Amino acid sequence: HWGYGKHNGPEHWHKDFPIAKGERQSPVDIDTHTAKYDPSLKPLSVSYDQATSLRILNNGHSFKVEFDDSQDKAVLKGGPLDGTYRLTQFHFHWGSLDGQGSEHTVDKKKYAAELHLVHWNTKYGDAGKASQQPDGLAVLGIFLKVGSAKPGLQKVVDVLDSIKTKGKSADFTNFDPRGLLPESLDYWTYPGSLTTPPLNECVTWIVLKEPISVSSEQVLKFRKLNFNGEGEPEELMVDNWRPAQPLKNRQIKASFK
Ligand SMILES: NS(=O)(=O)c1c(F)c(F)cc(F)c1N[C@H]1C=CCc2ccccc21
Ligand SMILES: [Zn+2]
Repeated sequence: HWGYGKHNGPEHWHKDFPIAKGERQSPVDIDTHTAKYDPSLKPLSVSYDQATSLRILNNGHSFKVEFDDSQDKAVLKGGPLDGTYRLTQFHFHWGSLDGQGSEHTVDKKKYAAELHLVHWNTKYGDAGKASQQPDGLAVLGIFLKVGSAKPGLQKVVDVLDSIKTKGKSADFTNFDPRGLLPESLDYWTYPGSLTTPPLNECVTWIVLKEPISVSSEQVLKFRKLNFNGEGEPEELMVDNWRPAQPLKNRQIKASFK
């Protein structure tokens, strides 16, 4: 199936998913000098007070912390968005080395990892229906650099040994995603896509300028995960990032400067 290697990684995805060569693919390099400050953008509103995490899950490509999105709870609005987008899950992409791992880049800089908080536009009723619309999803992307530990991340890291392998899940309740946010909500935004198959062109990307710091020990725990299932040869889950794709007609807008 698809994955991140030589014979099934990103340069192969187009054969099963021809939109991989589409007009609004993600991620992209954010050229900060070219991004246009847009004084009409609004502050983002990230309203995570009542978020209810349910499970954390390893799917063989990443791991994802899930939320109960059956009620008007943890919502993203404002910024570039029209309407209300409800948080459904977050996940990460990361590298084998601290010098790579992010999907987006900033003036060609790669971060050690990238957090994706995925939200769906409530006007489409479900995340699945939302994924068929060109304004269906909004992903808040946050870069991770290696330095001091992020305390709010540790509950996630400490459960990973219980989900080492593809298909494992754990009861993951009362996790507060506010502990994963940097101080500043300054951002870049552009229209793009899922970064994994099926690569749907359904995402408004909102990429925060300010990275969070995680410790070397925290990211080493991500790198102990496996892309295989239990009882299969160990494949470390590392380098699960799609490289930057052509910007094509698009303009990246800045909320700041
Ligand atoms: N970056 S991503 O393509 O993985 C992503 C998006 F860009 C997006 F807009 C919505 C998503 F749900 C996902 N990630 C999930 C895709 C399938 C299930 C799964 C399992 C674990 C981690 C993430 C995801
Ligand atoms: Zn992602």
